[PDB]
Amino acid sequence: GIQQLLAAEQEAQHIVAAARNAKMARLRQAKEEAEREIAEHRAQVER
Amino acid sequence: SELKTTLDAGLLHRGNLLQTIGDQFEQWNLLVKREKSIYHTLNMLSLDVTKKCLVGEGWSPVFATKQIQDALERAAFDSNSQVGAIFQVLHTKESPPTYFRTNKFTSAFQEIVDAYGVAKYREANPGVFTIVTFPFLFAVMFGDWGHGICLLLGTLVLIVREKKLASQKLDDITDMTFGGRYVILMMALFSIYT
Amino acid sequence: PMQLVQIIIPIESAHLTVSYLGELGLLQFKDLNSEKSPFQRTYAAQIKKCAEMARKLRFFKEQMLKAGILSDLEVKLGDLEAELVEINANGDKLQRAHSELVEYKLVLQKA
Amino acid sequence: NDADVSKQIQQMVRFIRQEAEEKANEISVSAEEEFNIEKLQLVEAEKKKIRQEYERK
Amino acid sequence: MDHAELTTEQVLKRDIPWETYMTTKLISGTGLQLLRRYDNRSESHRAQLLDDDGPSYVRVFVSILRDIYKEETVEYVLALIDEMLTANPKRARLFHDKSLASEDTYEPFLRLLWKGNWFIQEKSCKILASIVSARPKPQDRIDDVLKLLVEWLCAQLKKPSHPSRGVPVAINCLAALLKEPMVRSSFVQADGVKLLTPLISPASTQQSIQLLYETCLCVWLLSYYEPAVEYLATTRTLPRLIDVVKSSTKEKVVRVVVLILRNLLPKGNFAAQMIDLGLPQVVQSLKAQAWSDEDLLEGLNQLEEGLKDNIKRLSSFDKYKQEVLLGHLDWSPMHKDPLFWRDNITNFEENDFQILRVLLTILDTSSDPRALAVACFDLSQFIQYHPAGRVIVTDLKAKERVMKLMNHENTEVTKSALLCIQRLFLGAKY
Repeated sequence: GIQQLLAAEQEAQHIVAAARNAKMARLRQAKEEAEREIAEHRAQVER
Repeated sequence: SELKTTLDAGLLHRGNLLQTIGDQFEQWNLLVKREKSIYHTLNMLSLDVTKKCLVGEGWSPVFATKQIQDALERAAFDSNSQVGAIFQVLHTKESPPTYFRTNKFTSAFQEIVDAYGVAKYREANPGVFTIVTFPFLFAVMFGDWGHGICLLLGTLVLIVREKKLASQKLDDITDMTFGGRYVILMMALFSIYT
Repeated sequence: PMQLVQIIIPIESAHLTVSYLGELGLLQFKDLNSEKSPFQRTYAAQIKKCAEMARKLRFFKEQMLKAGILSDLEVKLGDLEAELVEINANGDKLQRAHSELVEYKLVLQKA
Repeated sequence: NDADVSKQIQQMVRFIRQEAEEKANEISVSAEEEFNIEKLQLVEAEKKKIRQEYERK
Repeated sequence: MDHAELTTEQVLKRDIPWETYMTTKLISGTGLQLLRRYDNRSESHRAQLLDDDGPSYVRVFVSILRDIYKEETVEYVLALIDEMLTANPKRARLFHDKSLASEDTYEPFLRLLWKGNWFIQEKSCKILASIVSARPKPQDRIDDVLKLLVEWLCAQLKKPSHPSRGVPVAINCLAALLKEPMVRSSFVQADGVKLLTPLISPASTQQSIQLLYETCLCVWLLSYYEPAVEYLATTRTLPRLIDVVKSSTKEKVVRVVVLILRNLLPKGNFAAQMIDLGLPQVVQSLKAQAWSDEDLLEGLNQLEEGLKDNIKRLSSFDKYKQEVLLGHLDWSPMHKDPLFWRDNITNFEENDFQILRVLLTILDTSSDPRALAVACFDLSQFIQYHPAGRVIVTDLKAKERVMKLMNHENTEVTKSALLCIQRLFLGAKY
């Protein structure tokens, strides 16, 4: 009952915590990802 | 004269608006009563964010709980919610207050008898015997078969006019007397027999 | 022979469930959350807003009764009360202007 | 049991689906797109400087 | 999702014996055998037949699709390609051949908008469309992208046949593509945004919530791309979506509506929303009804706080400074408007309209002859509004300047001067 209902709640809370962590990662990974793309554009111009 | 005419027109418009405003407020009174009841339930009963629902426990008649909880769950389901309300039972060592079901005529005698107190959920109810015992004893103190007829006739008019009486208000003593019309009639019949 | 009943009414239909229960009425309300006062509590802040709306509606009804009237909803009632108050104020101002002009007319006629 | 165990799972299912699948998924996805646009703008400034650089050369 | 499953069921239930069709000539034999082998690929998984998870079964399916015009075979095949692509159990090798070579992704564009419009979407639609555009960026085998948008418009026209599927597939594909800004531009060309806006504005029930999310997830994508946002700003029901948000029971739906609204706030846009649509009052009610995450409620309050910041910008104090500190009097939209003067009367009072007295001195002596004409306009408005000010203006040197202006050339200066005289005059005698 109450314990059974608590299992669903903690699970939803964990999913939201994962979503929060993932958001920070998407922004951070992006800064490295297109820094190389900018260099590739510079290379295309150099060629 | 122009200012008086303008004031009269404004007052007439205000009265015309208030004619429908009062009609709306008639139902708004019941709406506010329902809102106050919901507010009292919210402030008195807690809720679980984890359950995302209002939860709690309270006393309810078993016969009533046989259908009332199911009806509430069905209404909640019909309210377009993802799931209806629960109907689970609860147990505790505390003894909840309870009241025996009151009939249309037995209500007055039951209320008169209950002025001494209450009992357990299904404990002794002296009202059952006293509903006739009090007429069976008060008759002796006023036994005269020329006045009991008058008392019954006076009670009879109250019973007949009950349809209009239930709507129109009356004096506080008159209202208290009209509240026990059936009991008065029974006592008058017993007095006539006595 | 009553007994305890424990249930959960989802927030998606908590108000609807409460209204349906109050249509007939079977179980008395509990008192667990009452210790938190009208200050927030479970929904006492919402209860506070509902009480303010009810007070506005009561003021409107009292004004209508004083006017001899015959007896989103809260917002509409407040708007109607404001309109009636404005109409009454306009009528009072016009009556005062009429009284002042009548007094001036009487004084000028006597002069 | 019976109605109780039925309602308990139903409320739990609603909690898991709405609070997490419907909302948590949206939180991660919406933030990612906003971040993707933010990085692209940061890259554009470097590209403009590089474009200004090739023209100067 | 549930919408995709209902379609995907209709196709995989009905069986199609390719080999018989081939013998009758509608395809050559290699194709029918190849499609039968693709169905056996799930069975071989069990038997460890690494060849079932092949890519080499792919080639005939590509061939078969373009050549055939018989809807039954290409639909049954498309479903089986679709199911394979996303699965990690089976049809891993499948995804490789497509991804390496843009030629299959051009063959996919011929397959797109082919067969029954309902049949093609149920079989695959968004499942393989997105990746094909990624594999071939042009996706013109974007004239082909425009043809795909026309096919989406045709699916929208048949909203009744598959609302919980055909519309859902289009919404999911648009959201998946809108992740890339160029693919969002393709979505901007595609129509049906207004239909989603009408669906967003009014919710039938939980059933509306099923695509509710997607329709406005696209609105979040539209917030990302300004061009789609301009079309959305023109599109109606944006205000209606806010009105539903006021009546929305679900906290998440209101929070989702706020995000888009949060991103679209501008000095102009805040003005339209506040004046006409009465956004702040609904926003104040939403702020009062805090629900779910406090941060989500705080974001709504921050959006309201941002609108209030726009309101300060809207109430610019530059006009008062331009008249005195700059010393240049030009007509502008609020100096020919009565409302501004009504709020400016009180600000002047510092020693009997001391700012107005300095302005009256500026009217009496001004660096520019042109300024005197607009100055007379400005004075007139305050005096009409303030009867006591009008009598003071006649006493003030501004009336002396008006008398000189009355005895002066230039029609516009004389008009304004005459209006100034009359303003003082109405008040002197009652």
